[PDB]
Amino acid sequence: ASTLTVRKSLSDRAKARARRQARGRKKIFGTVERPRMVVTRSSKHVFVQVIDDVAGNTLVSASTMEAELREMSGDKTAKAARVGTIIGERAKAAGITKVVFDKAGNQYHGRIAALADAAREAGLDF
Amino acid sequence: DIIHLKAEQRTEFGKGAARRIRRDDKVPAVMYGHDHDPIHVTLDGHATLLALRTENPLLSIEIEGQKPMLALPKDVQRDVLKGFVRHVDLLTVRRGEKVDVNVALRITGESAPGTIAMTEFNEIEVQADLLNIPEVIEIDVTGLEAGTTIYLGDLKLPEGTSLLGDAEDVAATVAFPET
Amino acid sequence: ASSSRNGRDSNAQRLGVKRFGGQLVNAGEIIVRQRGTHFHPGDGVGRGGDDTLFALRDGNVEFGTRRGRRVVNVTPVE
Amino acid sequence: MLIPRRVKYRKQHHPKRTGAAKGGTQLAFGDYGIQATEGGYLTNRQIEAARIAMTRYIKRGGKVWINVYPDRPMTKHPAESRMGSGKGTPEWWIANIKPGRVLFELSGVPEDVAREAMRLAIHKLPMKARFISREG
RNA sequence: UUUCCGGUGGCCAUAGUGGAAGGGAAACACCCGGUCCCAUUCCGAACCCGGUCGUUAAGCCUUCCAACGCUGAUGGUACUGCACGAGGGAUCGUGUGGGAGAGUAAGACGCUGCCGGAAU
RNA sequence: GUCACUCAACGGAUAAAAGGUACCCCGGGAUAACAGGCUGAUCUUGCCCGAGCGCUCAUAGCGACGGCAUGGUUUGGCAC
RNA sequence: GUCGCCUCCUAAAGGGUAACGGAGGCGCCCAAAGGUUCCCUCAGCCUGGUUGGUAAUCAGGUGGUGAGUGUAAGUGCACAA
RNA sequence: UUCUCCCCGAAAUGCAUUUAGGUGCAGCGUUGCGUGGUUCUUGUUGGAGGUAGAGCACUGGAUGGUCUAGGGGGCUUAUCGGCUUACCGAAAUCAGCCAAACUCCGAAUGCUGGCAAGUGUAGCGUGGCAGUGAGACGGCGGGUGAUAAGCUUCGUCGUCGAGAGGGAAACAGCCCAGAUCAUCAGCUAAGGCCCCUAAGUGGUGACUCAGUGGGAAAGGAUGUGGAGUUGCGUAGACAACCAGGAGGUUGGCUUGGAAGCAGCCAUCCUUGAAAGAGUGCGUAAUAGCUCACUGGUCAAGUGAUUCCGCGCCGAUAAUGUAGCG
Ligand SMILES: [Mg+2]
Ligand SMILES: [Mg+2]
Ligand SMILES: [Mg+2]
Ligand SMILES: [Mg+2]
Ligand SMILES: [Mg+2]
Ligand SMILES: [Mg+2]
Ligand SMILES: [Mg+2]
Ligand SMILES: [Mg+2]
Ligand SMILES: [Mg+2]
Ligand SMILES: [Mg+2]
Ligand SMILES: [Mg+2]
Ligand SMILES: [Mg+2]
Ligand SMILES: [Mg+2]
Ligand SMILES: [Mg+2]
Ligand SMILES: [Mg+2]
Ligand SMILES: [Mg+2]
Ligand SMILES: [Mg+2]
Ligand SMILES: [Mg+2]
Ligand SMILES: [Mg+2]
Ligand SMILES: [Mg+2]
Ligand SMILES: [Mg+2]
Ligand SMILES: [Mg+2]
Ligand SMILES: [Mg+2]
Ligand SMILES: [Mg+2]
Ligand SMILES: [Mg+2]
Ligand SMILES: [Mg+2]
Ligand SMILES: [Mg+2]
Ligand SMILES: [Mg+2]
Ligand SMILES: [Mg+2]
Ligand SMILES: [Mg+2]
Ligand SMILES: [Mg+2]
Ligand SMILES: [Mg+2]
Ligand SMILES: [Mg+2]
Ligand SMILES: [Mg+2]
Ligand SMILES: [Mg+2]
Ligand SMILES: [Mg+2]
Ligand SMILES: [Mg+2]
Ligand SMILES: [Mg+2]
Ligand SMILES: [Mg+2]
Ligand SMILES: [Mg+2]
Ligand SMILES: [Mg+2]
Ligand SMILES: [Mg+2]
Ligand SMILES: [Mg+2]
Repeated sequence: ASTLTVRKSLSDRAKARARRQARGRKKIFGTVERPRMVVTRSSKHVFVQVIDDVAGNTLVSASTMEAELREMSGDKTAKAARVGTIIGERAKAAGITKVVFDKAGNQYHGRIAALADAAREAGLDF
Repeated sequence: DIIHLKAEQRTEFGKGAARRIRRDDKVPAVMYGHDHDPIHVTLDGHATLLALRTENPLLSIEIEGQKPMLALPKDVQRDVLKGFVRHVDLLTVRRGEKVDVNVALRITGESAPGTIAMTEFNEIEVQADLLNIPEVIEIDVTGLEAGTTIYLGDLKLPEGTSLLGDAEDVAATVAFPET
Repeated sequence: ASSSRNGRDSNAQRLGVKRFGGQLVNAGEIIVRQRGTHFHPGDGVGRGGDDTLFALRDGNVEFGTRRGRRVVNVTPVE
Repeated sequence: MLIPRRVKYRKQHHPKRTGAAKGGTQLAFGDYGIQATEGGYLTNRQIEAARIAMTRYIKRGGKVWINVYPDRPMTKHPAESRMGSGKGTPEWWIANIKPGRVLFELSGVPEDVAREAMRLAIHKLPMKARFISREG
């Protein structure tokens, strides 16, 4: 469900995030060679999916929602780094190697940056 | 009242076919409704003109193979200089039912010689019943002068003829002469 | 007598689509000369300094819509 | 004399005078009216003459509508001059009349004297025109 | 497998706008802080960080409303390629092909892919 | 590699250039003056409408505003 | 009066198309008004507010392009160019 | 600028020019060599568009209505405040409109690809030799000009140029048709068939009576045929012909006179089977003559009104009929 225009009556923070996400997506686009890693950073969780934007499907994905990580005691940044390591491992399993990072309207910092560096250490070329 | 018109199937379409029909002194018509596919027919020119002399008449179209069916002329394309009917849109009506139509406004009132009544509209969209179509809607401005104006929400409309158009705009105006 | 304050005009620039839909093109072949992006660069199409849309790869030219934009794509040849 | 307050371009191509009336073929304000049966150009002087005739005949009662407006400027080549040296200066203002166009309308007047006033007006126009009504 | 919901695309209003009613299990969100990375051309509003108590009031979600907007035939008309014809002239008509725009009936309170969630 | 031209008459005759000819001299009707021809804006001669003026009385006689043409003799347009 | 260049119309929905046809511009400017990266959304309107007025700055509401674009015009650009 | 025949066969455009009647390059001709369906036509299939038309979303132009900020005029009288706002009025809004340089829209054609079929021998490359670079008119779409020109300048097709033959009275540019030669054969095209003049004073049905045909406008007209719509009509219509065609009332501002007739109006009432403060003619001013309306002998159709076909007037220069040859 995408509609170009930012939905009116949306909250101010949601509109700001949607606009920033759109302007990043303006140049970010995932192909089979370099799929697009999208990280949605909700207030309590981060959900990462590697998407082939040509076909419109997700190849691999991960999130803090996984039961193996729900009870993994740690700070938000540490949990995001664990998610990044997991998603890098799954990308290696699927044979992705190189991706393009889509911050999805958020600043590349904090939890998002920790997850990105964790994936880089796991072995993703980006 | 019901006006009966004999019609037969029309199958040739286009400007050439329409010209040939009008030279044959018939008139093309398309009859459509809310239940069936549009039917393309041709009518007798003289009979169509006689029927369409009045405004919003209830017509019954008879086709030899088919059965008579009830319609109203919703859009009549007439010639501009000559008065001939060039094309008819017939909208089918389900006998016992309700319809939206236009009824003509006229002035039948007299005021002081200084002021003259004026109509702000030719027709008003009035939701009436089939068997009682108001031929004319009449408003009387007698004994009223100066700059009084009449909107669409105060009319002596006949029974069963509800107003569908907007009631927040003027319909009749009386004002001093063309000074 | 009189005179005209007009009579100046610029040389013909010869804009417009140079390769229409389905036409086979080579890489780098110019597809449309234009001022501004009446057509945006689509897949396999690059946009130059003067908004010329050219082919980034061999294939067939198609005109389409990408999101809300009129775009020109070059489908790679089968 | 109807002259527009301003126009975007004072020197324009001659208006197309082909085809029937694009719009305004039906009475919209008055009860009776003049309908042009032939196309042509209608200058502001002719419009004013016809309006004066109608108003003067109908005296004080009734009201007149001028449906058309002479907003198209017509230039004139400078007199006694050879061809060339640019377009001329606007000299006439016209309205583009096509067959079926309603030019003038009248209301608040009995039909017979309305007809006579329309006849007076029509005898001032440069194209054929007829008296029309809302079928009475 | 299904239902519901959160993300991420595609079509880009038949999806919007406005009104009404109802919903939160996970989730989303507002919310609570600012000690820490970081931040405000002032402001922890925002960005960022730390929590998930509180709250479905709003976002979001579900149902309903053609009301504004949007979509929209058939037939006819305008125009028109070709071939002719008629007027003193503006210009007009016909044959043979194509054929709108406006308007009319009507449609429509979105459609569809992938991933995840909680239950089945 | 770069510089020096309002070479602007901007594909840029010379680095360097204004006038007079009724004293004039040596292809074009491709092009003007005269006449003819076309056209008819202008001119001209009529005509339609009838506001008004004519004690009264539109039309004895006049004719405002507008409209339609004739003639080709006026000034022009065209350059056959 | 004009002569080179640019934009629009004429130009008859590719391109091209003449007249002493109709409109305007150019002979620059900018060390940022270039490159890149991230962020932002205007004009107008309504309401409230010291000086303060139609209009300075501020607040809330509305408002999708009608603002803006170094410079003409067109094509673009609110995903912002 | 001098002999012949055979084959093909232009251009009068673009660009540049101390250039505009010159010239270079390209376009178009021919020819050698090479390449062979690449050209072209039609169908089919797919593209980009913003013209015609249309529309009013935008930008301008615009009519009327509603409504109104705000300006003008007054007074009570003003510092207000009120009555006014019977005046003006941006904006907004409703309805009808306008646009080469407006567009929410949007053709037909044209252009350009794929495919298929058809096709003269078309297309292309590369050499030799050119000529041309003053065009004309007609159809269609436009600019300049005045709705002008056998005008001027473009787009496009045709002919002429460089094209004889047939038609157009004659008549480069219009229509038919592209002449290899011969023929004292036939069929046709455009156009024609009374005679000039080849073929019908053809057949059948309508219309015209103007010599319209065989030039023209606004406008005007009981011309004439046909097709409607509609009022009245043997309760007896329209004409024609005998009686009532008038009281109150010389209705009022006029004007020595407006009594029914100078101009402008409420556009009434009555003795009654019948009538208008009143329509023509008359008239200093009233008189009166005479009509719609009422009886009757007669009485079968009249009175409007619209559209269509063909005609009429408007119509009008100078050597001689003289605008069918
Ligand atoms: Mg650039
Ligand atoms: Mg550049
Ligand atoms: Mg309209
Ligand atoms: Mg529609
Ligand atoms: Mg349509
Ligand atoms: Mg030069
Ligand atoms: Mg030199
Ligand atoms: Mg001397
Ligand atoms: Mg000499
Ligand atoms: Mg000459
Ligand atoms: Mg010559
Ligand atoms: Mg001469
Ligand atoms: Mg001579
Ligand atoms: Mg002369
Ligand atoms: Mg000349
Ligand atoms: Mg010439
Ligand atoms: Mg073009
Ligand atoms: Mg074209
Ligand atoms: Mg040229
Ligand atoms: Mg030959
Ligand atoms: Mg147009
Ligand atoms: Mg040459
Ligand atoms: Mg030359
Ligand atoms: Mg030349
Ligand atoms: Mg020439
Ligand atoms: Mg030429
Ligand atoms: Mg020509
Ligand atoms: Mg012209
Ligand atoms: Mg010529
Ligand atoms: Mg020659
Ligand atoms: Mg020839
Ligand atoms: Mg010949
Ligand atoms: Mg001949
Ligand atoms: Mg001959
Ligand atoms: Mg024969
Ligand atoms: Mg023949
Ligand atoms: Mg002879
Ligand atoms: Mg005979
Ligand atoms: Mg005979
Ligand atoms: Mg005669
Ligand atoms: Mg004659
Ligand atoms: Mg005549
Ligand atoms: Mg003859």
